[PDB]
Amino acid sequence: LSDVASFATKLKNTLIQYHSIEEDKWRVAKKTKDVTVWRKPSEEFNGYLYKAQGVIDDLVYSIIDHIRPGPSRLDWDSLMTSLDILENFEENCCVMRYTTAGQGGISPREFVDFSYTVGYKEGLLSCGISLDWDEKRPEFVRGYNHPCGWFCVPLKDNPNQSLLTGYIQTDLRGMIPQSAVDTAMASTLTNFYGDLRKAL
Repeated sequence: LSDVASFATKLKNTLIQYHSIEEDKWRVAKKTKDVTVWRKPSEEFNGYLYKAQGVIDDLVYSIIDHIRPGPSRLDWDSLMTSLDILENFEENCCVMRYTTAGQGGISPREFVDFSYTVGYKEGLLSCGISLDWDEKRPEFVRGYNHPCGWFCVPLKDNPNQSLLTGYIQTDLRGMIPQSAVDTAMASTLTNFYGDLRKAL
């Protein structure tokens, strides 16, 4: 990165734009009794942007501390098998690398992502996007995260709880039926909420 501030500002604004997309652009992909996942075509690659929403029985600052790159995230997130900080820019901005266990016959991926955590209304946004990175490790497929992130705000009807909204936009690469991508993305999102709720 040549200009970290400009990059972070563009990423944050992209996520705020996603959070403004109207409901007729979304199609339901998976619905459980306390998480919903929607999908729409991505403007960033040949695949899809996913949105997840669900309530968390905690307040915003501790939730985002659990989600942002750090030891807590690696501990409770069952799909994540490693987490490294590659470069720090500020207290709230870094480049990190994380790896995922395989699922649905898709082999382990690694992602090298810019990460940025910032205030948003009465809550917080933790957003990310993949970056170019030289360390090529044959043990992992380098997947690519297009703009993604987590909004966490007080639940409008009960602010002792929080509303957690996620956007994920991952290119897993390789030959994978979109059905298996769909299942992986929706299962990853619902297990994310499940694991986070149990961590708190």
